[PDB]
Amino acid sequence: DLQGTSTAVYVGVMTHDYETVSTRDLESIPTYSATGVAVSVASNRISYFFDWHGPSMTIDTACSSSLVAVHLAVQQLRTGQSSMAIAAGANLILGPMTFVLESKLSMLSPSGRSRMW
Amino acid sequence: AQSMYPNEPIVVVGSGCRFPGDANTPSKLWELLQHPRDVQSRIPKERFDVDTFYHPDGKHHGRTNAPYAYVLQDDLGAFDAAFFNIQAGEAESMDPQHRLLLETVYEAVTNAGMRIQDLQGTSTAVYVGVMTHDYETVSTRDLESIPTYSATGVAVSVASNRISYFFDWHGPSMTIDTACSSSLVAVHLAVQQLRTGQSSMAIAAGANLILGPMTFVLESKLSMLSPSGRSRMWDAGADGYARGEAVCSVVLKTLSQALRDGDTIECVIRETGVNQDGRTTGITMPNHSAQEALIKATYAQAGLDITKAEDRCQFFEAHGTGTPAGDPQEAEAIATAFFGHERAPLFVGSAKTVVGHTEGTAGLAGLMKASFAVRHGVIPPNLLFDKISPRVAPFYKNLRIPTEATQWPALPPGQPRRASVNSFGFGGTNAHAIIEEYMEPLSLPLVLSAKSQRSLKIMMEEMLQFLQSHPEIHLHDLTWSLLRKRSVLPFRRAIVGHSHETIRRALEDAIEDGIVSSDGQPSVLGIFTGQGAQWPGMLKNLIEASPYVRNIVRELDDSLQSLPEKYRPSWTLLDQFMLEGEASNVQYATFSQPLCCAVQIVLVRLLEAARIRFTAVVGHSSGEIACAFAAGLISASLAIRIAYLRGVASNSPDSVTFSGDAYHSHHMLPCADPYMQALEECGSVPWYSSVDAENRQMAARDVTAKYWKDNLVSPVLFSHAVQRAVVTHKALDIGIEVGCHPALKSPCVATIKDVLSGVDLAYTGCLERGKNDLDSFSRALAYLWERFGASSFDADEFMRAVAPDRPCMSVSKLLPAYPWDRSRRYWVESRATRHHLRGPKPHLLLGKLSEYSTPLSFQWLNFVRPRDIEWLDGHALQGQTVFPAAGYIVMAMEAALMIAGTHAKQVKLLEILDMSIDKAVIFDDEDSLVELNLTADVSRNAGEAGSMTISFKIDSCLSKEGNLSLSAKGQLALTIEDVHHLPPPEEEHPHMNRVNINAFYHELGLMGYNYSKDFRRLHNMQRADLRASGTLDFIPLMDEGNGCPLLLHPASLDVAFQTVIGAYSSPGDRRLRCLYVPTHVDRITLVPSLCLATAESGCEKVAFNTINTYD
Amino acid sequence: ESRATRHHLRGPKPHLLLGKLSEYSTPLSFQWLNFVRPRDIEWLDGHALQGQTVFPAAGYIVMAMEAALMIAGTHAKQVKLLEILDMSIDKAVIFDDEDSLVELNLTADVSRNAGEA
Repeated sequence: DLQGTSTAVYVGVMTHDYETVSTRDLESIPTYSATGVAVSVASNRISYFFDWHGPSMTIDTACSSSLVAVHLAVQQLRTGQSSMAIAAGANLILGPMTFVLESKLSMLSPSGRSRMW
Repeated sequence: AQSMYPNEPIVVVGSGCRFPGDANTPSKLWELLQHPRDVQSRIPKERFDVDTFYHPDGKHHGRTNAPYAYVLQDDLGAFDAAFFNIQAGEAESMDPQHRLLLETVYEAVTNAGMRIQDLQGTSTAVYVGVMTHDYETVSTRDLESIPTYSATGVAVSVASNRISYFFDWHGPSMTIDTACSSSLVAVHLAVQQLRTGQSSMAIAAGANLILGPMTFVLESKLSMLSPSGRSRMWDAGADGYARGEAVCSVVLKTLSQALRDGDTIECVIRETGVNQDGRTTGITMPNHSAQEALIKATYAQAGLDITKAEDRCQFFEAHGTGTPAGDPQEAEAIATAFFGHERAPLFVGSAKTVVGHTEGTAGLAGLMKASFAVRHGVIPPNLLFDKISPRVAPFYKNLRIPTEATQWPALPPGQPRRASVNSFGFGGTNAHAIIEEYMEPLSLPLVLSAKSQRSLKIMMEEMLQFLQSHPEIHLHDLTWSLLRKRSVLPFRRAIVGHSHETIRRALEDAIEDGIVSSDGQPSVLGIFTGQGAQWPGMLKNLIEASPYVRNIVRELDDSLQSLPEKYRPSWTLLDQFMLEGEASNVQYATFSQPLCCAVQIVLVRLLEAARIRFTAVVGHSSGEIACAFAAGLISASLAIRIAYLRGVASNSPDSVTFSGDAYHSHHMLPCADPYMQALEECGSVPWYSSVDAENRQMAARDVTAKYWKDNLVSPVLFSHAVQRAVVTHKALDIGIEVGCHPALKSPCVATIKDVLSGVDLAYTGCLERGKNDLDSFSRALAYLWERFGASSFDADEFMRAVAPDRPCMSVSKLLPAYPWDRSRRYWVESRATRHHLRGPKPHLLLGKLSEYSTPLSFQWLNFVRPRDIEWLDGHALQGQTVFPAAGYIVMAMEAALMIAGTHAKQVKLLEILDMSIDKAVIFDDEDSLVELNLTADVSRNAGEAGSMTISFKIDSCLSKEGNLSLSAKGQLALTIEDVHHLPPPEEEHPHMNRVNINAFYHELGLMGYNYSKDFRRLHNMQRADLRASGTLDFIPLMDEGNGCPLLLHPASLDVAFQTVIGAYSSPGDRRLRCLYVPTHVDRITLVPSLCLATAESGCEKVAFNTINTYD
Repeated sequence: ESRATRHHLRGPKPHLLLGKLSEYSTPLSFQWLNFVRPRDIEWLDGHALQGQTVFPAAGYIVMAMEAALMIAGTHAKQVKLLEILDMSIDKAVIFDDEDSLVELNLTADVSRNAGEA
């Protein structure tokens, strides 16, 4: 039903740990690494698999990335150019690059939990 | 109008560009685009030595086939961190993409004619399109040495978040990533945001920088990059795209918003549709049907009919990456959208041919190309287009690729030039934008500012050079743009000059001086010069130059005519003394009084026209009358009339001037009676009288003729009036001596300091002693601005009142961009990371030397697969392709060579000792990758003794899931020099049975040795008495990346090893009943000079002797 | 999981005075990578020469002995005796400030693995 339609995609990812992990050693990089780890492909490949023709943004506004993608999907749907919009987000802990980067600023919680307020 | 479209059209008010080929500004970018040059160049070593990663085979492991890119000539490490209040650590942490984005956004804001303060705290939006985060993978490749602020400096989202943070903006800050289309998709999002009205302004920016080979290797793995190094759009040479560096910032606003804000429009983004390719034949493969639908929907949403030529665009900035398959799809999509429903052709020009494929900002690069083309009405050419691609010819019937700066085609009247921008990112996210040109149906001080005094001096120098280059530009427009349409910064300096020559000389004087001010304050203290301070020829320049001053002079003439016939006319000094060149002396009361009064009236009227809020303190005589006018309750005509009629002091606590044998004495005591009597029949701002002390400082009793009489009879309490005004308004910002300055500067400022103990307020005089009136007024405005920013006065209103004809055009586009300090280079070249980006050539059989390799310890890292090493398929054992045991020896000898080169030594002799092959390397398939790590520690660097002992170990791992294991080890004893060694070969054995080489290799294959092609290479051999001798091919091997020959082709050394087997086993005798592989060598000794000489001389066919000692 | 990348993500504990063992380290060849700064090593401020904080010459010996321990553990061997021979300190390490990072790379090639002997 959605195959070939104008369904939109808006993916919010802050971390690309795989792209820095799989590509840390330039050797052994697989042939399709560019499209497999490129951030934009996060949404472009979703649309490609589902044959969708709506906008495919891989948003990155840090922690808000996914909600910003939700906002963009809302705008697209209100425009009426997309009968459907996938507001998605993704964050995975595949390498310590992000962990070291954030702990350098003490952003991460040493206790290991987000003790709200 | 052009704003009547179904969706409000977005307009590019400004742009900031850092494009390759010195295109560090929109003007240079346009000049390059319409006059393209071979911008592309070999990747600079400062970025990364691509020769360390180059290899003809794009699919080669850890290599890139594209050693060229359209790289920026700017040193991206340089950055004006002080400008953005960024610490050195954070600046080093910052991704150069983010830094250049900040610089380009500020450049566009300047070009848009918008001040940081004006946009500070507003809801301006940001949408940044970046595809590559090379810095984040480069600065973070070595987790050690990572700076503290690395997370926020390299995080992609910060690309936009930091722009907004620096500019204090509150609009959405998206760092889009749709691959090549990222920036154009960001433009679309900005368009949507602006159409929602939630953001008065939106920065649609993009950034792609070549800081590391990660992206290059990734893309070359798919052959996406162009090995030729250029994006040959729709050309038969289409073999990919050439990566380009670019950081583009485009300021976007609603057309109505821009017009009401009066920003210099570049082009109108009528509509920006975004679509994505479906399940195409591959993720990278674009879909022509999807792009055609995108174009059709974009045109429909703009109220434009695709079929109709009037609505259809004349130019189409295409993705045009030179991809072998993407370009035909794009051409088909364009042709079907604009044609196929059936005659001049439609022009299609891809910006990626000139500035290269800038990836994330490729969309914005094309957008800038289309914008400049539509604005200047010139279709820029495409540098790389020699012959139409055969796959593109079928869809090229109705399309033309311009190779020259072709002029825009014919247009219907009233139809703006229309161009299209298209950008396809791998994955298929296609962004299409429709752009249209906007139809467009006394000198202010030249103010310059910077965040650093050095930057301000560079600003002055660049402005002087620009003026020398652009003397034609109107001075009023330039000054107004620098005042209202330009940001104000803590370091300030304002120049004074009537005309371009005067402004240039004043710029030179300011540059010589170096005096610059440092770091909502419009209030001023109106100080009025009294009688006796007048200078010859006051207002002559203002009257002769400013028509507004001429109208004020007409008002003064009317006031003169208003005098009763008893005294009318007090001879018109306005036409008798206020003349340039003559400037006759004026001290007589009849002329000195009205002259000074008119001077002060004109000055205060001009200041009010500049929207300067006043707190008025009266002087004496003409000063008193002019101040009474400044209160806003007395008409100017009445004040000048009173001054004309009268024509016929405690300055400070420590300075007084009591006149006499004059005014305020018995001399004028009776003379003021007729003056008061005639004044009775002859005629909102805080105002403080000095004739009376705080009692008649009122808004109703100042009009009484008695007060006017007392003006000339009472001792003026100017000090007391100043005290009252300053103490009452403790928040006073500055005081201006309105009139013939200097008359009260020292006493008035001393009074201000005394009243406000130890507090010195700004002082200014708008008409200097015997100086040009224009220069004096401009200097007063300069003081006001340098002290209190743009809030000091409103230049727009001043130009509205002064010289209404030719309203100032915002020429900030033409003004030079802010000169960034660039004194310090902010980068994170971790020495391991630097040795990764930089380093030695990727030596064959060894790969790239490890980042953590010393001159004493080395570890060459390689992932050998047989197909990459063309000759490695020959050495096959039991069918499996086995890395030759001689391969380890060749690798060790090459490691010895590289070690000697590191120490600058040259190896006269190369010995190996106690070598061992612990584990043979087995290649499952020609594409299988086996890691080889040749560690080498020089245990004894004795170049003083002419020797070098090196312990080497070739570690191997047959699979990524396996552990690293030893494959070979041993020692290398090198006899070296600071820049006959071997025994002569034994006399050939007398009797030797000829060996049938083909039969010999057949027998070996029967035993298990599947030697093939280059590894056979045994011209002849003859064996006897356990010995063998003959001729073997010393085939040369050279690494193209390293550009030098190797000591040994492992094929030749493995053939030499096969000589031992031949001596042991004759062909067809089956003595070699089991497959023997080398497992230990007591000593291999090679003379590198002779081997290199044989390899280069072409006499590869060499002789050999071997003794099968143990059998 | 490129074996170098795997040894980066995985691997031995980050031994003090040595850092993390290099991704390309064999049971026969080792290269411990570290970026020593005095404040991270609480005790390193003590050894100051001419005012400058200098990495102790005994620090290199301790690092070498710990490298020997890790090598023996890699081969599962336990060191009954630990000898150093012909050691040399070619260049002293000078720390400009307690936050200054100085890279230390302890390469170690076991020239003779004679556990049989």
